[PDB]
Amino acid sequence: MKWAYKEENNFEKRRAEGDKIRRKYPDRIPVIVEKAPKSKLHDLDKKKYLVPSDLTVGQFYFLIRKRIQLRPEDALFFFVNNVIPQTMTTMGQLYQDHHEEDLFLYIAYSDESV
Ligand SMILES: [Cl-]
Repeated sequence: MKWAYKEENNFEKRRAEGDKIRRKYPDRIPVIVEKAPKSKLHDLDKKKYLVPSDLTVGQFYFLIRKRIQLRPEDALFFFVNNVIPQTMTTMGQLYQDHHEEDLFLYIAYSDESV
C-alpha cells in the first residue's frame, strides 16, 4: 500500500509536524487515515486527524463511519501494520506501539478483513 500523505509530503516535513504536535499537544495523537487500495469504499478528504489519546478505537470507528456515510450494518475494519486493533484499545496505546519514524500513526480502513 502507498500512502497519499507520503507522496504529497516528504519525511522531513512529516517529521517536523510530528515533533511539533508531540511537543505542543502532548495528549493528542496524530493519525493518518487512508482507504486501503482495491477497496470499494468512499475516500476521505480529511486524512490528518488530531484525536485525543483517551479516545478508544471503537470511538474512532464511529468518527470515521460518519465521514464515509457508512452504517454500523456495513463491514469496516481498521488495519495497523496489517493488524486489526481491538475496540477497547485507546488511540494513545495504538500510537506508542505503532507510530512511524515521522511520529505519525497510520491507520488504513477497508470493507474486507484481509
Ligand atoms: Cl488532510
